Amino acid sequence: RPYSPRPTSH
Amino acid sequence: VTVPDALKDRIALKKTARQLNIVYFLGSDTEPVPDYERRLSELLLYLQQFYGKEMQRHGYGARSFGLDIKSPGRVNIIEYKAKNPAAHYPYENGGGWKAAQELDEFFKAHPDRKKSQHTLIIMPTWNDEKNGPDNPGGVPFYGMGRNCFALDYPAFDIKHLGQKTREGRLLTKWYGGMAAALGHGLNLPHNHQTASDGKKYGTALMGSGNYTFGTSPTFLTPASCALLDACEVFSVTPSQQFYEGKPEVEVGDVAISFKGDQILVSGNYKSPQTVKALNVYIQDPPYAVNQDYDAVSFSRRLGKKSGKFSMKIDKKELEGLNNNEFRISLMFILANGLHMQKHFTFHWDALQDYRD
Ligand SMILES: *[C@H]1O[C@H](CO)[C@H](O)[C@H](O[C@@H]2O[C@H](CO)[C@H](O)[C@H](O)[C@H]2O)[C@H]1NC(C)=O
Ligand SMILES: [Ca+2]
Repeated sequence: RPYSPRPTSH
Repeated sequence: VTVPDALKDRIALKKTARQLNIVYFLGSDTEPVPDYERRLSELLLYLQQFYGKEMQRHGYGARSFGLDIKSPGRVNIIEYKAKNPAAHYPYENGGGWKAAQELDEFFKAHPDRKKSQHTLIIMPTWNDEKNGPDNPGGVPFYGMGRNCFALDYPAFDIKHLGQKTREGRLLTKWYGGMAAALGHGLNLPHNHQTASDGKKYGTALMGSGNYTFGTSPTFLTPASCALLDACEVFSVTPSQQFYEGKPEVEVGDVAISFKGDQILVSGNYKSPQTVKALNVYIQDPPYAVNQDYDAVSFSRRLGKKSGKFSMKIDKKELEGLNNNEFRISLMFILANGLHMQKHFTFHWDALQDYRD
């Protein structure tokens, strides 16, 4: 399963 | 050493079996921002207070993430000079991933400097036409598994906390940014306060709390705390090992029913290790891990290898949900910090109980 990075709220 | 005003009202915390690694990451052409040991130490120790006070408030005791303490009011921060100039580790296109692969090599050669599997990596801002001490940026700033990334700039100093100034406004944005990026490093997804917690406590940190931290009320949700309770650097049980293997949970007999304003969630579970807790997430589409700042969360204690769970959720707590499609996810949290999810999609215009 791929794990994307979690970026902050625009 | 002088104690800044924000750190004068602080609680004692239980000692933890493992500690968050702090790295100040320097490009080969980069100098540190002056006075960073003091400035980041105060900021990290206040943040540790925030997590511990929220954990205590939710019934888990005075537990926060561990820190390796060098001397009074100072964190034992690893200063790392990189093989390449800072241009080689930018925010975009794998800058973080490259910075992490180099630290993995550092920690394999210097195992005494590694105190847990969680690392917070801090880089000085770039200084060019886009960014500088006045508008920091250019460097990784996000969660990446159990690594997270934040930044430093000259006015990154807790003495500006809450102040109605440019430095105060700048500090809340990049301090809350660091707080939330660290949250992601501590096993936390994005989430949104319920309607009633929004009234009592303000803004969930893992939602839009990166814009409010230190200026208006900011807090951690019961679901966030249930995950922190199963986080390595919050552990006070040294016999419990973390993150080894794969999450093995069989979930059976699920039922999600809509009787009135209540959503009823129930089912069975079985796993070779203890299942500590169940988080439930409810959001509008789209569903990707960076489209979920609207996921309203709920949490329930479990505590067995095998058993049954049942929850009631008030539809009126679903603050900010406005779409006819909605998804309900069930996250099962294991004693060793792994977790797994099951998802279920519904339509208000064609609302059907789930029953398998
Ligand atoms: C999320 O909010 C953050 C502040 O809490 C911050 O603004 C972040 O923006 C990113 O910051 C990086 C810092 O090195 C880079 O400048 C990046 O270009 C920038 O987008 C916000 N994230 C997003 C995706 O906007
Ligand atoms: Ca969503």
